[PDB]
Amino acid sequence: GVPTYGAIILDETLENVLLVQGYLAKSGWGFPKGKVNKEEAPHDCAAREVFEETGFDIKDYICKDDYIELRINDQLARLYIIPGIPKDTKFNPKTRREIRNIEWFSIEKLPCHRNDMTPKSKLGLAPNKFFMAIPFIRPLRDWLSRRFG
Ligand SMILES: CC(=O)N1C=CCN(C(=O)c2ccc3c(c2)OCO3)CC1
Repeated sequence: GVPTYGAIILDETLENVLLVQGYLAKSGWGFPKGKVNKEEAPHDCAAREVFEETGFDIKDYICKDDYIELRINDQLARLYIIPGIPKDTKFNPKTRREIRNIEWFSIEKLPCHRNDMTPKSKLGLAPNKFFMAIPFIRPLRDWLSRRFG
C-alpha cells in the first residue's frame, strides 16, 4: 500500500497525546496521518496531513530521526514524535467532513492491545475505539523511556 506519514504530538508533561477521530471506516481515534503524494518527502507529507487534520503546523518541530514506524499488512506508517506542544493549543481541522473531533488522551490510560473474548469462548478481539492508535502505544512508551526516562 502507499506509505502513510503523520505525528504523535505530546504535551509538555509528556503524559498526553493528541488523537483525532474520523468518520465511517475511520470512526475511532487515531494519530493524525495520511497517504504520501507522488514525489512528496516523508516530512512534508507528515506536516501536510497533520495540518489538514489538526490545523497545527509541525514543520518547525519535526526531528528527522525521531519517529515510530510500523508495517501493518504490508503498508508502512511512520509517525514523527513531536513533544512539548501546549495543551491549550487550538486545534481545528481544515475539513470537518473528515475529522469529527480532536482530543488529548492520557498515554498511561490508553490501551496497548485489544481485549480478547475468552470470557465468551469466542475467537477474536472485542471492538475498541482506539484500534488505529493501539499498535503505536507500546513502542511509544518504550521510545519515551529510552529518550527521557
Ligand atoms: C481526506 C483524507 O485525508 N482522508 C479521508 C479520511 C481520513 N483519512 C486519514 O488520513 C485518517 C487515517 C486514520 C485515522 C484518521 C484519519 O482519524 C482516525 O484515524 C484518510 C484520508
